Amino acid sequence: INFDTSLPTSHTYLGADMEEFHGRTLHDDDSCQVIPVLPQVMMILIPGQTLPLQLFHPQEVSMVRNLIQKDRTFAVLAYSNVQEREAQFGTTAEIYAYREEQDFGIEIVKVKAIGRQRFKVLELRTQSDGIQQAKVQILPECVLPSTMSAVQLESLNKCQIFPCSYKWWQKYQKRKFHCANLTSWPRWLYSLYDAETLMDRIKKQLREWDENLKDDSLPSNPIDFSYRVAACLPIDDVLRIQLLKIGSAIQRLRCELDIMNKCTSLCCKQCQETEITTKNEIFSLSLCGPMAAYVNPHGYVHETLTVYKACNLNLIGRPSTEHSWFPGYAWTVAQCKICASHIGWKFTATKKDMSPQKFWGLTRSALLPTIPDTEDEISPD
Amino acid sequence: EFIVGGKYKLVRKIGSGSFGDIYLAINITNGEEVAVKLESQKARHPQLLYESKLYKILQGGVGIPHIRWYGQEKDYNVLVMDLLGPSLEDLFNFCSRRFTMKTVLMLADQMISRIEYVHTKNFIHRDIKPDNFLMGIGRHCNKLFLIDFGLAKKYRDNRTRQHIPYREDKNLTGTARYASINAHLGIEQSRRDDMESLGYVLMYFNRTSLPWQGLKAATKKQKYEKISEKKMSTPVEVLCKGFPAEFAMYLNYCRGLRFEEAPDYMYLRQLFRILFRTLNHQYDYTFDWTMLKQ
Amino acid sequence: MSYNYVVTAQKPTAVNGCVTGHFTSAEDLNLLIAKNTRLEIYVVTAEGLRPVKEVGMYGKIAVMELFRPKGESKDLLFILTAKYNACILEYKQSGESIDIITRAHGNVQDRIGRPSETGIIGIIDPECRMIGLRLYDGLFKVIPLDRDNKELKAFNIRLEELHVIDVKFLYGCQAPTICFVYQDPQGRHVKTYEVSLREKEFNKGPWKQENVEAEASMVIAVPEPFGGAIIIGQESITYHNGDKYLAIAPPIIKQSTIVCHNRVDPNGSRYLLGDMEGRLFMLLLEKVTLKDLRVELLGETSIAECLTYLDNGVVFVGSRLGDSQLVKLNVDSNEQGSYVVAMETFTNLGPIVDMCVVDLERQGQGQLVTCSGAFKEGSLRIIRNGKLHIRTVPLYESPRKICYQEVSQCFGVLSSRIEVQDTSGGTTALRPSASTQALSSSVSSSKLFGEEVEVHNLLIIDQHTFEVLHAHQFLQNEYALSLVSCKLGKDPNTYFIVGTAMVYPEEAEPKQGRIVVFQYSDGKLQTVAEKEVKGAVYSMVEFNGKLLASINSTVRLYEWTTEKELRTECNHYNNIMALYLKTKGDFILVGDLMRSVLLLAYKPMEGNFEEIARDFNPNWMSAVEILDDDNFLGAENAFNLFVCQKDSAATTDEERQHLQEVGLFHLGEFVNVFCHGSLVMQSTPTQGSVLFGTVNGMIGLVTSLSESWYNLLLDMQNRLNKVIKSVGKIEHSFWRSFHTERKTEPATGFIDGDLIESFLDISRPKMQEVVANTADDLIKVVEELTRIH
Ligand SMILES: Nc1cccc2c1CN([C@H]1CCC(=O)NC1=O)C2=O
Ligand SMILES: [Zn+2]
Repeated sequence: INFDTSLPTSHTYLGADMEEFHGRTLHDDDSCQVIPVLPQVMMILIPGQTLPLQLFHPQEVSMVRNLIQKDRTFAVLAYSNVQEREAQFGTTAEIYAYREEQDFGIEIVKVKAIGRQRFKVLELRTQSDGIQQAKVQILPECVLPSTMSAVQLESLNKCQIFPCSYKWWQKYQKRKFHCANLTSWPRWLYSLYDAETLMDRIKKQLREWDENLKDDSLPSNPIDFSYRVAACLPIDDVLRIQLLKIGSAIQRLRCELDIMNKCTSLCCKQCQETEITTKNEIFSLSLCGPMAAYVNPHGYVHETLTVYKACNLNLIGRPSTEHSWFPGYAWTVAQCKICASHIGWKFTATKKDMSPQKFWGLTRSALLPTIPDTEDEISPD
Repeated sequence: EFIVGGKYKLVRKIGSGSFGDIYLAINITNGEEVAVKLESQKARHPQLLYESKLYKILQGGVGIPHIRWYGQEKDYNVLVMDLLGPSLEDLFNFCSRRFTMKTVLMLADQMISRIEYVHTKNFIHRDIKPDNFLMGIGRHCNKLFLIDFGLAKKYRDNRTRQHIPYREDKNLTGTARYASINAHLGIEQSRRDDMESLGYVLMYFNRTSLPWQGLKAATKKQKYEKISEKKMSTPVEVLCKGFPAEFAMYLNYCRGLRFEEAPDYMYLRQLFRILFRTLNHQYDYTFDWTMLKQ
Repeated sequence: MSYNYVVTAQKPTAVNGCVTGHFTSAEDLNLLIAKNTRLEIYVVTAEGLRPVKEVGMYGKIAVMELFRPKGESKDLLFILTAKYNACILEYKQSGESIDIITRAHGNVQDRIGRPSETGIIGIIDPECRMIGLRLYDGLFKVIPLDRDNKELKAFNIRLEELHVIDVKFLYGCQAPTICFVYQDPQGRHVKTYEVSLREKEFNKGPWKQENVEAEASMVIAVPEPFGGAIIIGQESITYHNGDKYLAIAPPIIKQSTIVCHNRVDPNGSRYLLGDMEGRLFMLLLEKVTLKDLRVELLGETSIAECLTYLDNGVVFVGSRLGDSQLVKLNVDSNEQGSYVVAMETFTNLGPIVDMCVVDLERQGQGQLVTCSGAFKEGSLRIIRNGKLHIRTVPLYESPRKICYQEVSQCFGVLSSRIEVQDTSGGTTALRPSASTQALSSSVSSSKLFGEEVEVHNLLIIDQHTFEVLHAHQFLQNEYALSLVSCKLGKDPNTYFIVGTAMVYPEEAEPKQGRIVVFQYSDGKLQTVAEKEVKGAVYSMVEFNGKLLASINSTVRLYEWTTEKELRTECNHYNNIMALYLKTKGDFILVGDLMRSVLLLAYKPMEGNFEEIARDFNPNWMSAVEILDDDNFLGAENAFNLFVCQKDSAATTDEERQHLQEVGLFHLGEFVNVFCHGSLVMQSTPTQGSVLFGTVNGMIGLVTSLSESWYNLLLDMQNRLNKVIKSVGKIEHSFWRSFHTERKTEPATGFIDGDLIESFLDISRPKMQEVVANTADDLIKVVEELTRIH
């Protein structure tokens, strides 16, 4: 527990410092926009999430040069069916850093993008160049007032500002939700739909993963907090699409808490029954949380979840430090013992003084969140 | 530049064969290192499709490498498989052409088991030589693999267990150095011949060389007439002189087998296991090469 | 696509404000009462109150203040609505004709702004130089009071203190000065600012920022000769005039938070204080300088929202939770103690938390029985058509749910009471109440400080006498949520079924709950069966001889066995928490607190549930009802009503599993309950009748119309709006527009029955103006529409 959590976020394996942009582009809510799609991007991007890319193909390089001159925004499709390139939703990605390199006589472009706005796909058109454009509708972010705003007594308005955290939360609930007695429901029900309470319940689980304090690292805005947590939850694509479809931060935070409590096991997606790890082994080796997207030397993007222990995995080959996403650690390819599907990599320290000495980086695309005992899957809110 | 199976990029040549070459390749999606056997379509000596089929039948055995993909890329047939460590000939060279009785005996145990498995799957290997026995990598570094199934032949029907007919007038298959006496006489190869070849491999690690090794002749047809006659003029007791009796017991047993007769693998493993115990050795996986790396 | 008609059956009864002054005449003492959208004007007489005028506004009254500027013969009235409509009103009478003329008006909402935590604060300067408003955090809105500000133009001053608790304008200041309590990381402080109208900013206040009590909530500006300000907290009452600081910590005020006040004497010698529990105190100031502060407990009143001293010891108590009162104080007559005597009581049905329609007497005409009030104010109210005739049954605790059981000739009422923790280990009640005063009582069998504990109960109340025959107490930490009266399976018996939740402060989501089946027969309550479930039973419905219960996000169907036990038939795991449950035939309406609406159908041939359609538009939803097979009525955030519709005929499967929003309306009330029924005697232009009960004690009615009737009444509305004089010059369309802070849409699929009905009250020349395509032909239409309630 001494690595330097600021290291993976820097993406130092990408080389020399990239050119940075300060400007920002946001489209009006509910507006219709035509945005280009990067052909080989397969990730489901969450607003506020960092996406590194290495573009090799001349058509991809050209498209990015054009974006860097215009709004710097591309569409990242949330694929329902990846094979037939089907998508109903997606997220805009704004390039904030770039670097053009002439590696081996070929123009290569490295990019760092960030998720900005959620959208509904209205139409997809592939042009005569092979590069496709998405006719999109910008999905608004629903901000609700306190559930008590329409049910508060004017005489108790001067009691709404408030000065052993459990005793504090008990008083928070009694005072904030006092006027719940004018309604059909108790204070404890309103708490289950209260942003601050829901965020404090999430923080308690995030502290279980990282020893960094809420004070600085975690945002105060429910929208940003909810998106920051959504980005680092190791769930399958069908669940992530449902999570992306949520417009209210309350519903997003509730839905996250439910996933965090229900899904305790992580199995191999190909096997569905082979257990790889549990939520108890999840830990943050990055400021972003336990999981972030990294790009490999050939431009393959992996959302890599860091865990202390993993089982049912075979190690292929010997360790390597080449293009390591966690500087100071060497990687060894890890496959499932049953189906031999690539699950991730084992990371082993190069120096004896380093802690942890070993951990596993599992690629989200290979995992399947599992409910213990015998039941199906459901994401409430 | 050269990508096979959509994800394996060729790094460098790491070997050769009758078919073509063996390359180190890297899975561009995750960094995984693999071996890629490349064979020209319209090659003089094709074996890759046959090997790919034979690896399907042999899959599941320990010491049998895993096949990732078989297919075509450009004007080549491609076999993508497990990257394995060095061969016994590479390790013999590394150890200055000298192995201790402890290494030879630990190896012998795994080599009988490797041939035995191929035999349970109704095949004879027909090319038993130090070069076809490779140690694994990483987790598999003390596990020996028998590879190169291009000369492998079915010796019996899977259901009926009917053995192949007895033929003579067969040209020799495999390397002449470790070939059985009967394979030299043109007699058809069976289980006994793989076992007898293994005895030569062990004697070759024991004595730096074999009695018929330094026999030169202009043509390959003349090169074999000497090896064959030297093998036949050399009694097992002369070849195995100064070595434990078990090595002569092994070769005499194999040469005593009938054409269709199954070797008693337990008996042959036991000869070496009882010797290993008697010499006060442990199966600690400390081979000669393990030590040179310490 | 729906065509609905919404009309008030009973106007709001809850009081949110009251002021005294000289509004009707410079010689008359008035009592002005705000009842949400209603404003009542009274003349204070020696006998009591003389009703003078009652007006309705196209808005929810947030601020109501009287003021007498320079040159004015009598007081004017400032009103700010919840939709930010500001106005200055004048009373004018000529002979018999009375009119509330509009002097100035305008909308004061900002295009940017976080509506404040402490809500809207509206203060008027003692010299009538300006109106100060705190609508949004980090800003103070100023409306200069001039004759040339008929549009009510305003500017904002930046306020560095982001968390303002309370603010008042001080007396005896050369420049307008605000005094306020705020909170920052260090704690609570009192600060002053001068207000420059020229500079449109704040200047250094007359006296320094003083560090006050952690729970300081109330600021009282003392008039001359005292001056300065009184600051009230949970333990202390402090005085601040700059250099002068006088503090008192009376133990008498420690029991409950003081949440309202009123000045008695014009020089600020005496003040009335009211706490959250109905205690009435007198704050006295001994006198150029203030010698000392004193508190005196006068006695008990209804939980006061607002207090107003009238004259001759008479005080009007404005209540939101219970009945309003006129109380006589006997402050003097020093041989007898200080005591409060109630002279008059004024019916308040609010909050209506639940209700049911019962045909008790006439066997044709329906009666409404509500769960009204909260805490000691809790009661049952029996509402019938005579004006509306209301009977009151005090419970002295909170009624929560109600259902009638014809067979046993009684009502089942879920109630709750607060008990305080003991030194001996246990809990003590605060007063006797319905659940501690039943003629027979029972307790559930248990398993395994001064803090408030909520105890839940099932009351059996005789339908004739309204006596509490039996009270059944639930387990410690058990919260009773849902109540049903029904027959199940092949069982001839009628049962009372209670759905509960186990609530512990450490657990956020309930992991335990019970479904308790009771039988009230031969004048005795017995527990027939009990099923323990792995969650909170939020809702239950008798579903075709079976019991449909919602356990958290699950919808479970139980069968009643011959062994008199509940047997799980099927489950349906929902994407949402099944808060609201409604059934019509084999159709089920599942909703949540966030307006997630789901439609399910029981498939008897498969023995499971199938989703028909859904609609997820995040907003707070307070109630839902099935109008018919295709229409769903709901109550949602910022006092709106909505209608959702299905289309079982649609060619595409995306369309037929989509619910269309067909009606939107700003009601101005918060609905807790929707109830199918009528209060009128059972070729009509209306179809159906859904009654609803609100937080303010308002009772409304929703009915469906034909396209022809809707189109006629809609045109009639636009015509009526051109002729009717709106108090404060508020547009009806603006008022009725669907409202949230993020969006404002015009009302659709709803006719304002209150507006249509007001055609009967307009003059004959005005009636003729409306019917200019015959006025008597329209009177017939409108009189036919009045007959539905
Ligand atoms: N060296 C090489 C060659 C081809 C593909 C790949 C690599 C390295 N790697 C990953 C391995 C884990 C890591 O931490 N960083 C990476 O970049 C690949 O996916
Ligand atoms: Zn697997």
